[PDB]
Amino acid sequence: ALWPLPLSVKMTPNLLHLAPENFYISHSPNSTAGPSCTLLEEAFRRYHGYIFGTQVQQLLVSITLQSECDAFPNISSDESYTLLVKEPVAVLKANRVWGALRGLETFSQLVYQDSYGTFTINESTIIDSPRFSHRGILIDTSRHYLPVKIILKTLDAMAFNKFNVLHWHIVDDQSFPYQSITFPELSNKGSYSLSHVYTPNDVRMVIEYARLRGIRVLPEFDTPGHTLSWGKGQKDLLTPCYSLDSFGPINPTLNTTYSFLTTFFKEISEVFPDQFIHLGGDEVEFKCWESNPKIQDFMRQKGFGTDFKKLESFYIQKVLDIIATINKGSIVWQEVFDDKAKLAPGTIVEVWKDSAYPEELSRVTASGFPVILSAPWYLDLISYGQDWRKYYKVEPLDFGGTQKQKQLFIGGEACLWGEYVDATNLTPRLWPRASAVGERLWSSKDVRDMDDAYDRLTRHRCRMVERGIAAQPLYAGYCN
Amino acid sequence: ALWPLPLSVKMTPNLLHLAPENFYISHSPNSTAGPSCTLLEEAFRRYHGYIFGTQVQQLLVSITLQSECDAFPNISSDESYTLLVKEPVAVLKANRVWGALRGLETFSQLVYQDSYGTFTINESTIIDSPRFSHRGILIDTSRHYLPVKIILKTLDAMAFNKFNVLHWHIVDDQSFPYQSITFPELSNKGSYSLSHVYTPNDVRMVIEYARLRGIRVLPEFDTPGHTLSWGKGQKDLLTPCYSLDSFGPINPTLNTTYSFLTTFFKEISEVFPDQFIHLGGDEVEFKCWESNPKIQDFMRQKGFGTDFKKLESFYIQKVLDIIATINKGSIVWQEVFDDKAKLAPGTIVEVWKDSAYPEELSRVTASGFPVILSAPWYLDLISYGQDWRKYYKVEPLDFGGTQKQKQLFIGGEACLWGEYVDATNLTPRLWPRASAVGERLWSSKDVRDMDDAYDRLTRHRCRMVERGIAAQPLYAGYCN
Ligand SMILES: *[C@@H]1O[C@H](CO)[C@@H](O[C@@H]2O[C@H](CO)[C@@H](O)[C@H](O)[C@H]2NC(C)=O)[C@H](O)[C@H]1NC(C)=O
Ligand SMILES: *[C@@H]1O[C@H](CO)[C@@H](O[C@@H]2O[C@H](CO)[C@@H](O)[C@H](O)[C@H]2NC(C)=O)[C@H](O)[C@H]1NC(C)=O
Repeated sequence: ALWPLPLSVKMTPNLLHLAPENFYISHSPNSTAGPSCTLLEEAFRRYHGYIFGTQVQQLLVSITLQSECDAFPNISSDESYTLLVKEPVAVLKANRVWGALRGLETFSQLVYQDSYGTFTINESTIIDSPRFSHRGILIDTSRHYLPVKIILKTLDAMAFNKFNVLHWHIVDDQSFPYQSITFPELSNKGSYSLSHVYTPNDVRMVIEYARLRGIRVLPEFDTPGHTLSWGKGQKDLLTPCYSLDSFGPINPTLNTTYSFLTTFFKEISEVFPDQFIHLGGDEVEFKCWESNPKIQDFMRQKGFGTDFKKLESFYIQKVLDIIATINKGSIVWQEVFDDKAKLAPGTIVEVWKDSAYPEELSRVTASGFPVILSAPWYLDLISYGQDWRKYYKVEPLDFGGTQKQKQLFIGGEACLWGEYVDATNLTPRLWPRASAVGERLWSSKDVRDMDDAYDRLTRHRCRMVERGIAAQPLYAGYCN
Repeated sequence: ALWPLPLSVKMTPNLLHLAPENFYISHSPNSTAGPSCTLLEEAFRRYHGYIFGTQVQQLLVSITLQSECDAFPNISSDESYTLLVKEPVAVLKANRVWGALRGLETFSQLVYQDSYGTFTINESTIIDSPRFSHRGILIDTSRHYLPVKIILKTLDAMAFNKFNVLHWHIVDDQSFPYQSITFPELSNKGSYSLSHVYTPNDVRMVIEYARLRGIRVLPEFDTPGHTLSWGKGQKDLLTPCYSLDSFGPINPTLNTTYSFLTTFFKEISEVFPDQFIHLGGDEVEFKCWESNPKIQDFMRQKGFGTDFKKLESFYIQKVLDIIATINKGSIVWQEVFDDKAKLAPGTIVEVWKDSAYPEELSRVTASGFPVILSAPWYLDLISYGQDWRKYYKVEPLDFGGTQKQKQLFIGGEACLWGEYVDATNLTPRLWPRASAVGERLWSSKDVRDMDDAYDRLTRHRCRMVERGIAAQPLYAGYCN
């Protein structure tokens, strides 16, 4: 009942038993980590509870290289590990902390109770490492505010599924819950109310909680579209519409815009330790820009004609430059690439449009850019039945391209947009549907037996329920 | 923020205030009900909590006719009431208890807190009575066992939406959680486990809890199909398949079948006080019957040829006769009617097939039978977006027929089949999507303004959340 299925699993018929008040998880004497390592100490204690909640007396954990205990995970973090389950001492070995965390999760999935309640595990050897290194979940806290607690629960569920990126789509048109220190009015005027805000301390908590599970927090502050809530607190930022709404996208012709974005993104570069900031750039509407006289003036000032993609490109290029100047990487939705903006090498493009997405993957990778797939994994788009199967069956590298292009595919994200989701329904909708995406991104390409996937996923789902994650059923049945 | 919208609402701009520890709900001195009426006393206390959780000091409740306090509700129960909100004493008047319960719900939807927290209500007069008298929710506890607590919560939510029938699809192929006293082996061998069973006392609790909210409990013990779990404990009941599964539908050629069903339904007639028992009769597969030699013998014994609809009809007619002999009414899925079984007058046909359902309504009503619609309200069939709108827009009497035929349309049910539903996801999936069906069945035919429906339903949904029902959002937004 392993989920995701490890790279290599070799088991024996030899059963070993565990005694809850006589079973410890500890540092091997040769490890680079010790009691000082908060990350490993907290993991040891919480996995003790998950496991229990002929005798293997100890699970020794050996970190081989500089542990990276006090650091934040990044895209190249080594998550590989081996697990040797034997008597009297099992051994978890990993290059870094990140692999040990993954291995602790797998160890807990190997321990089970027999018919008489006896804690049991098979003698075994597991070798494991992920297929892709970007394995994300997108949450949307603008369409509905999500309390900190449900973000923490999602992070727990992500750890159980070996996801490593929380893509936090923190703000959007409807509300601005991010409390900015340098610009207090963004949240004061843009949030749904004062109890629908994320304080600097709420943000630190999510980041720390994520780090302890080897999860990166990738902030998205989408512009120039999806910014209506930004205009409540930052005057003169948004374009006024001469007529179909009242305000449109960010005004890209004003110097106050870029001065605001410089100061703002500098704050973001300090608050969020991850190397990458998602700049968005999706679904920019041009009707407002088209109907605005000052923008029309600006359009002819540098020969953009009637092609508003060039104005969008001009805006996005200035924002990409601001991110580069503060020494961070940028991630962008495909539109930015499709509308012919000039991107610096290293800029990650996220492919989300469901029409001809394999051909989009080819174009992006052929142009040299690293790529992330979300298109077929829009979990907000619910449907009747076992839709986990369609997410599972996706083979992400079935697009046209050389091996060099396929090496630019770094991973994917399962997206849960928030128009119809809040705390009342987020968890059942997210899990175990995202578990299908988690295996596809962790496990080998050839792991696709549907009967076996169903067998392991129902049991994994029951395990998520036992641990406090209200994951919905796959089909008729029961747990325990 | 009324939901469902009452028949007639007339309000004044005059505001009156309420004092929580100086506001009582009591029996008018001329009422037929008094302190002895448990049903009204418990409602008074729980609505006090819902309301609060120039001065109107009292809400007096007057029952005009024999109250029916100690009785179970039935199809012809009078749920009409008037509500006069004035100072110092408001008055709720109803023919029976059933109308007073509806009126208490409406009264609580009229009380609100202003910006400074002051409990306020407008002076007003409301006259109300339902458009249809059968207003049901179908729950399925076979595909997944639902704990008693979530059935009780659903009943609370139903009361808030003025639904009056719990259609309890208690058993099916996958499990038999109904503990039968006369046949203990049905649950002992057919349930998912011994903790996935409904004891006689669990059943009484649900019935009583329902009664206190004016809700009828309609049991469904579906036969001859949907009976695989029945065969674990009752040997020789199901037809053995000569080959695609192992067992098929109930064997209709054996006398032990009918002797079993007589004893069984007699137990059901005593356990469930409602006048009606749903016999099911949907999706009977003939391949097993066709492949069975003894059934082939039986088929020629009374000239049924190769038409297995006649054997199904023969079976169903014997079951309808058993129900008639114990003095109960029968409800049946449309297939029983479509396959030309002879139904006694009064037999209710439930139309569930989504293809040409208006024409099905015509055929059933033209033949003289009372009809219930579920076809367009299959809430298990989820989809992206505001699907509450499609359920709301259904106008049930848009079928071909005379006024006499339209008088045979007694109501409808919103169905939540259980293949993909259990305690982790039932509530968010059910509410407020079923609220759309509740208004369509309670309110006037001409109540269909979508903007107004959206305005009242978001607020109603926030009210359900405040009262402990985790109803999912309609669209982006927030509560409070
Ligand atoms: C883990 O060990 C158990 C116990 O030996 C294995 O289970 C049995 O396998 C043996 C030999 O294949 C069979 O004779 C038994 O019928 C199996 N069950 C029982 C009750 O002992 C199990 O296969 C092992 N796990 C793996 C994948 O190797
Ligand atoms: C309930 O009473 C309130 C208060 O009088 C009504 O609200 C106001 O209506 C008056 C006159 O139409 C307006 O001058 C106010 O602007 C309204 N609000 C306030 C703050 O007083 C409300 O309309 C009444 N409800 C109904 C449907 O009759």
